[PDB]
Amino acid sequence: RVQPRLMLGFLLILLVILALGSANMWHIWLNIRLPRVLLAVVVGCALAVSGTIMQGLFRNPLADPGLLGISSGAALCVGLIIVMLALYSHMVGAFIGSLAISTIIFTLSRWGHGNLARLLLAGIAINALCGAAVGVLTYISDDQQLRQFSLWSMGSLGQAQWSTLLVASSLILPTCILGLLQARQLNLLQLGDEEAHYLGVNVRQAKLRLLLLSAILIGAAVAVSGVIGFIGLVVPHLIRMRIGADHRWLLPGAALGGACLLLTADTLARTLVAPAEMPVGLLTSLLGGPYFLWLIL
Amino acid sequence: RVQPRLMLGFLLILLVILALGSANMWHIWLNIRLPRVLLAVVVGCALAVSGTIMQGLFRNPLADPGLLGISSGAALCVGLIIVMLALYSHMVGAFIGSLAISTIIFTLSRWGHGNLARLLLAGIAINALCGAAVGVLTYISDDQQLRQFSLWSMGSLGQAQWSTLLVASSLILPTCILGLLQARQLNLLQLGDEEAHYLGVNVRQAKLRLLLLSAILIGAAVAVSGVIGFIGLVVPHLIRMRIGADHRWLLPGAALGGACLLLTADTLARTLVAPAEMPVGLLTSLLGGPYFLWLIL
Amino acid sequence: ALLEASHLHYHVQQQALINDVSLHIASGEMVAIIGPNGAGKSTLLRLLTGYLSPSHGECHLLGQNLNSWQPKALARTRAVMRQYSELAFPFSVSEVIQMGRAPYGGSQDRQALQQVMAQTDCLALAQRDYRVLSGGEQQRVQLARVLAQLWQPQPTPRWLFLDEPTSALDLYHQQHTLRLLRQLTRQEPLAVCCVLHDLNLAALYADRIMLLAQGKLVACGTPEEVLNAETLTQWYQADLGVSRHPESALPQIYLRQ
Amino acid sequence: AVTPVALLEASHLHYHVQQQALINDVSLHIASGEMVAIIGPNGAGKSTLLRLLTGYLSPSHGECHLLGQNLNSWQPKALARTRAVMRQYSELAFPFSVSEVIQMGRAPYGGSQDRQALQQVMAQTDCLALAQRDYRVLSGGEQQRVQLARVLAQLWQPQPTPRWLFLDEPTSALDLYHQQHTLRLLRQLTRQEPLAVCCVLHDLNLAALYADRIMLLAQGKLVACGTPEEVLNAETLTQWYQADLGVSRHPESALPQIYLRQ
Repeated sequence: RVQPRLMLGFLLILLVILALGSANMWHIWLNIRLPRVLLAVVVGCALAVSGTIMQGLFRNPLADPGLLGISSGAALCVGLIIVMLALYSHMVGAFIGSLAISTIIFTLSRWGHGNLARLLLAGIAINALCGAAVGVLTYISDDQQLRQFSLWSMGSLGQAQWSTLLVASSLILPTCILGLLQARQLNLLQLGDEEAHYLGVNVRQAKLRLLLLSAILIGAAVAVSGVIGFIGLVVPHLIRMRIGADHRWLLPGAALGGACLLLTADTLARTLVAPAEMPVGLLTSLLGGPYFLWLIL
Repeated sequence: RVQPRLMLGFLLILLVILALGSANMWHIWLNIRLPRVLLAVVVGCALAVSGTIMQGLFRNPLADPGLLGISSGAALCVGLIIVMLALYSHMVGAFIGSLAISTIIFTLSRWGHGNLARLLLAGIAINALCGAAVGVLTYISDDQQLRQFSLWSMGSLGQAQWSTLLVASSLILPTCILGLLQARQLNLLQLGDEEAHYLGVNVRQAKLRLLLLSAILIGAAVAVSGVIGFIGLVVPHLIRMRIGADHRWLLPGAALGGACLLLTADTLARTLVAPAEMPVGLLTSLLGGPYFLWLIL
Repeated sequence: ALLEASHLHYHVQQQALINDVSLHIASGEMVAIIGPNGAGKSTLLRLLTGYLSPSHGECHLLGQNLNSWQPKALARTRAVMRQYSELAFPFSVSEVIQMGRAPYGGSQDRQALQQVMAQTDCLALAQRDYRVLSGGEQQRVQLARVLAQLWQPQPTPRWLFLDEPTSALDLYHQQHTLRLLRQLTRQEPLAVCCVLHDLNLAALYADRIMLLAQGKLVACGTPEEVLNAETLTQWYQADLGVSRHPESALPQIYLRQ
Repeated sequence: AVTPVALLEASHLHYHVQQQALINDVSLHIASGEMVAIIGPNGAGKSTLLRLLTGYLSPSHGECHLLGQNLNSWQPKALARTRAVMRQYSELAFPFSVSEVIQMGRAPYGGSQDRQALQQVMAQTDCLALAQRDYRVLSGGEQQRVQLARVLAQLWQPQPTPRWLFLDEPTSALDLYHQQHTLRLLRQLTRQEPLAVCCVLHDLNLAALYADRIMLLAQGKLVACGTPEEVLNAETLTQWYQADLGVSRHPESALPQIYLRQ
C-alpha cells in the first residue's frame, strides 16, 4: 500500500511532466497540440472516472464503458445523428445511446443474480452488433462521412479542436466533481443494496445518480473521442492496487491516472510511426488486451 | 421435441434445396459458384461441429471457435505466415494458432472452477488483441497483401477455388466423422471429469482427442474462410432445442444445420446488395449478435 | 421498547407469500423465526425490518410507524446482519466494520470500533483483505459490523436482526454468535431477532420462538410451548421427535432411525 | 475353516499437496454388506480419503487393494462395474432427460439389460414420474433421487456380486429428509444384496444412526475406528470438534446421540 496524498501528488506531477513533455513531441502548438494533449487528459479522466463509478455501481471488477458496450451505443447514436449546437447534437445523441445501454446493463446486473459473466456477454453482443453495422455501411453507402466516421469510431483524438474540448470539458469537469461528492454512497453500496439501505443510504437515488453520472461521462468522452475500452478497466485497478478501495481516494486517483495513461497512449499513437496518426484505440486494445488476459491467468 | 431421423432428413433436403437454389441465385457456375456454395457447406459444417465439440469439452453452452478467440489466433498465425504446400503453410499455421489458443482456453476451463465468464473474458482479450494488431499493421505497412488479408480475416468466401476446397474438405470430412465416433465420450464427459472417470471413460484421452479434433476443424475452416463466430454458437443450440443433447444426434444435426446456416448467410452476403461482395462475418456478427443478447435476456 | 407488527401481508402477484402475521419483539428479548422452506421467513424478517412494504398491515417501532421513521434514526435503532458477503473490491476488515458507523457522523467511531472488534474477536483481522477471510472470520467481521452500527454511549433500546445462516458455516460459529447475542440481550437493552433453520439452536438460544408456515404464524411462545413432537410432526417432514435435554431444562429435537 | 470376504483394503495411504500431507498415514478396510462412515471436521481431508479409496487419486507411498487386487492393476471397465461414486453437485449445462442421465450410468455394461436395470433402479429410488424431464429443472431432493438412481443403475447386475458405493459429502441446500431417506435406502440395501456403502457425512447423528462402523479423520490421520458407540463419546467429540457438543442416549434407539449445550 501507499499513502493517498503521495499517490495523488505523484500522479499530478506525472500528469504535468507528461503534458509538457508530449508538447515537444505556430498555429500548431497553440491550436492543435495544446488542445489535443488537453483532450487526452480530459477524456482519460472521463473514462477513468466513469469506469470507476461503473465498477462501483455494478459491484463488478470488470464494468467498463466500452466493454459493457455503452461506448458502442453512444457511437452508433452519433452515426444515427450524422446519417440524418452540432456538437450538442453529438453530445445529446451519444448521451442518449450511453444512458440507454447503460440502463440495460444496470437492469441486468441488479435483477439477475450478480454475475460478471452475463454483463460482459451483453457487452460482447452489443459490441459485435455495432462493429458489424459500421462495416456493413462501409460496404453499402460511400462518402467521406462514413470513412471518417469508421476511422473515428476506432477511437482517435486526431480531430482535437478548442470548441469540442471546451464543451466536453464543460460537461466532464463538473460531472467528475459530482462523482466525488457521491464517493460515500459508492462505498456503502459496495456492501449490497439491502445492506446499504439499512445504513440509511437512499439506494435508489444513489443508483440513479451514479448511472446518470457515468452516462454523461461516457457520452461526452465518446462523442469527442470515439471508442476506447481499457481506460475504464485498467486505471481503476492500477490506482486501487496502491490505495484502499475507498472511493474518496479512488475516484480522484483514477481521474489523474486516466489522464496520464490515455495521454501516454495518444502521444505514443501519433509518434510510434513516421507521420502516421493511428487511432488511440488500436493502442489501448493492443496493450490492454493481453494485460487483461494476464489478470485472468 | 422432434424425432432425430426426421430432423436429419429435413436438414438434408434443406441443404440440397439451399445449394441448388443458391447456384441458381459456364466457367462461372462450374469453377466459381459450385465450389463457393460447397465451401459454405464444408466450412459451415466445420464451425458447427467444432462449436459443438467445443461446447461439449468445456461443458459450456457458450464455447465457440471465434469467441474463445481460437479463430483469431489461427488467423493471426496465417498473417504471420504471409509477412514472412502454400495452402499447407496456411493449414499448418492456422492449426498451430488454433491448437495453441485452444489449449490455453482448455487449461483455464479445467483447472479453475468451471465458469463461462472467465473463458469468454479470455476470448474478449484475445479478440481485442488480434483485432487491434491487424488495423495497426494497416497503418504501418501498405501493400495488397495486408488489405486483402484485413478484408479476409473479416470472414469471407469470396476467394473460393477448387484446390482450397479440396484440401479443406480432405481435412474436414474425416475429422467430422472422427467427431462422430467420439460422441459417446462426449456424452459421458458431460457428467464431469471425475464422474466420467468412474464410468470407465479414459477422460484424458477423450479430452485430448476432442481438443485436437476441434483444433483441426477450426484450423481448416479459418485458414480458408477467416473469422466467423456464431456458426459454432447458434447452430448447436438450434439443433439441440429440437433433439436431445445426446451427441450421436447432436453432432450430425449440427453439421447439416451449420452448412445450411452459413450457406444462407453467404448466399445472402453476395446478393443483399447490387454487385457488392461483403464478407460473411459482417452478416453473422450482425444477425447472431442481438440474437445472442436475446438469449441472455 | 416494542417492535409491533399488526397483520402484515406480503403478496407477489396475488400469491400471499406472507399471509396474516401479527407479532412483537421486545427490548432485552431473543426471538427466533423458524419454519420449513417456502414459509417466507426471510420475507417476514424483511417486513419487520422496514425494507419491504406491507400490503394491508402496519409495522410500528417504538410506537412510531416504520413509514414515518427517518432513515438516519432508523439506521441508529435497528441493524441487520446477513451472512453472504458481496465484496468484489479489496476493503480491509477495519474499513468494512467502520462502514457500519455510517449513521453516526464520525462521532466516536474509534471507541465503538475498538469495543466491538474486541468483543467479536477480530483485531488480529483488522488490517486484512475482507475477501481472503475464511467463513468463521467472515461471521465475526459481519457480526462486528452490525454491533458497530448499533454502538451508542448511552443505554438505549435497539434491534438486531439476523438473517438465515449461510450453509458452509459450521455449528461452532452459529453457536458462538448466538451465545454472544444471547448474553448481550441480558446486559444492554438489545432485542435480537434471528431466523434459524436448526430447531435445537432456536430451543437453546431463544426466549420466544415463532413457527412460520405458509405465510401464517402457527405457533408463538417458549421453546417448550412450541417445540413439541405434535407440532413438529405437523409442520416438518423429517422424522423428528421431541425428548429432553440431558444438561439443560429445554426441549431437544432428535432424528428417529 | 476359512471365512472369505469381499474386502476394500487400504494400507498406509499418504497424499501430499506440495510436501503438505493432506492425508497422513491412513489404513482401513470396508467389507461387503457393511455401511461405513468417514467423519471429521473441515480440513481433515475426508474427500481426499474418499478419492483415495475410489482409485481417482494416486497414493504417495501406500497401496489400496480391492478384492485382493491393487487398484493400479484393475481395468477401467471391471472397476466401473464393481465400484460406483455418487456426488451431489450436478454439472449439467445441457438438456438431458432424467432417463438419459440415469442410462448414462449403464456405461460399463455393453447395453446389456439397461432397460431392466433402469426399471428396477428408478422404481426403488422413486423416479419414474421424473423419467421424461429436464435434469436441470429438478428440485434438490429430486436431484438426490436421480443421482442415487444413476449410481444404483451403474451398480446393477443380475447376479449376487459384491460391489462398492461411495457417497461424497452432501450438498448444503439438501434437507434432512433427503439425506435421511438416502441413507435409509442404502442402509437396507446393505442387508439385502452384497453391497458396501462408504459415505462421508458432516452430521454426527446421521453417522450414528445409519453406520455400522464410523471413521473419525482428523489432520490426515485416523484417530478413531469402530461402532458409533466406540467412537461418538463426549471425550473424543470435545477433543476433535469445536462446537459445545455432548453425548447422551437416544430416547428411541440403542445408539449414542450428540447434542448441543446451551
